Amino acid sequence: GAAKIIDGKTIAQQVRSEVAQKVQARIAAGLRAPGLAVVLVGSNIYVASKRKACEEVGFVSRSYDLPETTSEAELLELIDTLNADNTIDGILVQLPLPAGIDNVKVLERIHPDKDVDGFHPYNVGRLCQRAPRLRPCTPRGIVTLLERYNIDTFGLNAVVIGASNIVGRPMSMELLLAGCTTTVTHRFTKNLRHHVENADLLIVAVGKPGFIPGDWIKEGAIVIDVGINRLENGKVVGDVVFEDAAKRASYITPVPGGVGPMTVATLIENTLQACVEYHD
Amino acid sequence: AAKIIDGKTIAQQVRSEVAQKVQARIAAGLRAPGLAVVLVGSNYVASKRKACEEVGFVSRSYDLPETTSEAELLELIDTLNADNTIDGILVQLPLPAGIDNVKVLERIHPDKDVDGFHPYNVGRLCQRAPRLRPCTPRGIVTLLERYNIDTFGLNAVVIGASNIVGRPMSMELLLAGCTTTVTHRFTKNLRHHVENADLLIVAVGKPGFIPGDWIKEGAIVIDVGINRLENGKVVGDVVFEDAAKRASYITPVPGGVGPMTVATLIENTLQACVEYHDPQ
Ligand SMILES: CO[C@H](CC(=O)O)[C@@H](C)C(=O)[C@H](C)/C=C(\C)[C@H]1OC(=O)[C@H](O)[C@H](O)/C=C/[C@H](C)CCC[C@@H]1C
Ligand SMILES: CO[C@H](CC(=O)O)[C@@H](C)C(=O)[C@H](C)/C=C(\C)[C@H]1OC(=O)[C@H](O)[C@H](O)/C=C/[C@H](C)CCC[C@@H]1C
Repeated sequence: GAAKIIDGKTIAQQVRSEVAQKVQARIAAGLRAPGLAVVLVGSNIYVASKRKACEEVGFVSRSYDLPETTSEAELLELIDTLNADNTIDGILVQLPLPAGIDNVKVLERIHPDKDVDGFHPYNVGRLCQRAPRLRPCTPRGIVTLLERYNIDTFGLNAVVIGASNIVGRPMSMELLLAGCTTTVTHRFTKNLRHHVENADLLIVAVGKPGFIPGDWIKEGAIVIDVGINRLENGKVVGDVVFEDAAKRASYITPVPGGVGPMTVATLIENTLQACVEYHD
Repeated sequence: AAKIIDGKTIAQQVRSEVAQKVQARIAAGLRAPGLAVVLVGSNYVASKRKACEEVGFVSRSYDLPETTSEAELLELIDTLNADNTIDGILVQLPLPAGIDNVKVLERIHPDKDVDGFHPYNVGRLCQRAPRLRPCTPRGIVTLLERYNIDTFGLNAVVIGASNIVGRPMSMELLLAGCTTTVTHRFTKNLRHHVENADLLIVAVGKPGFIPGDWIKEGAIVIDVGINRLENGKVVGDVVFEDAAKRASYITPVPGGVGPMTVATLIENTLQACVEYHDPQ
């Protein structure tokens, strides 16, 4: 078999172009460009690479560089200022933060209307309750892929491998919203293979190179590989053995060039959504 | 033959434990927990209030005319949010047609949302960091705990994906280490899922929806249905006699999950008081 590619790099480019078109239309109408604020505390690519994508679509981005000595109170005051700044549509806080600072308290201080990452508990809870606002970036990008390839999700037996807050858990609530039967597996799952073998739609998010063998994949399955595993040679591979899974799957995301670009594109979509729906 | 999960008895023990904790607060000179219930118009309230009096809580009922505007209602929630003697706020639905349900319910501070359905609280549970939790799913977890049922590694299947039960139930189960499948109206071949379920939670509101002979031998069956029949009886979503020939444990109806829903509301109100409002 020869599974079709889910070309996330191309889809992400189409999404960014659509956003750029809407931004250019706002400017022509006399409206401001969407604005993104990134908060960096102390010091420790992805942020750089993201700003390039924001430049492409016509966003304005601003980056705060705070010293390591910054207190939790100062940081919370900054989020208050950005929350109140009408030119800011999205706030991103890069982790890790200095020790002694409560990560949760800082991230939850972001107003959910500017949480373009989609991981404020209010936004997660809204998605769970079938009334989404700003959505978790990576699971929403995956649903966008299925839509752009015209994959009917209703009644698909979907299996999510990994139950992380960043992917697995919100992924199951997106998939339920899309009408899939959803199974979430994790380290306590016994007979992982049995679940995988019955999956019409497999979302793999364990962060282990080549963890899922092609042998396990249902014939005709749709395979979404969220893994981005840095090998020592500097290159990146997914959680799925591409060459073996492509013998059985109907569609498969490569790595690189699959979910990664869609995570960035969804962050960009969320920022335009925050701008157009919540602040203008 | 299946053993009974006697939720009526468990609920009474949970209530007795709350009541004795309140006794100890009084002996130490601390205030009793307080619950406010807001009703707008006319249309289970008496039974929940009943249960609050049994455990020595303060209770407060606001009975407002159908002429109440949205602005007045929001002002009341603000007042209750700021009242240090109130640990829980319940707003009864439905509200008059002219009033925005969502804005009113989301105005409740999450640490007084003892029903557990503010999106912030649902989102916190989704993120493995629960605060006040939805009452029916949390009551079901308590049932499994009190019967010493080890949940880690169990293949759990939820029948129904309602906001009030099925969806939050999957996040409670994931937190309890279950491999969790959520099925719903678009699920293909329910029998295949039910036959593999070590733990089956049925919450569709349809008497007899799951035939008893689908139940896996030795499964734990949790019946959340409360269906009033033509002959005056109250029945669950599972035919008890048929399921009881195969299950190791089964909740009856009535007397199973229903009492635990009320007891968990009580437990949540004590929790809000002890942990979030008047800690020691
Ligand atoms: C374009 O995708 C590249 C691959 C590929 O091409 O397939 C890809 C390599 C890339 O450079 C981009 C910019 C980056 C991302 C997708 C990273 O996610 C984040 O940055 C998220 O916004 C978030 O900030 C971070 C989450 C994790 C805790 C750690 C980072 C996860 C992930 C790699
Ligand atoms: C003691 O349980 C009785 C059964 C039995 O004994 O087995 C049981 C009959 C009983 O009287 C109690 C007071 C009531 C509940 C459990 C009701 O749920 C709610 O009120 C929850 O607070 C919440 O408000 C739910 C609302 C639903 C949309 C409709 C109500 C569903 C449900 C019956």
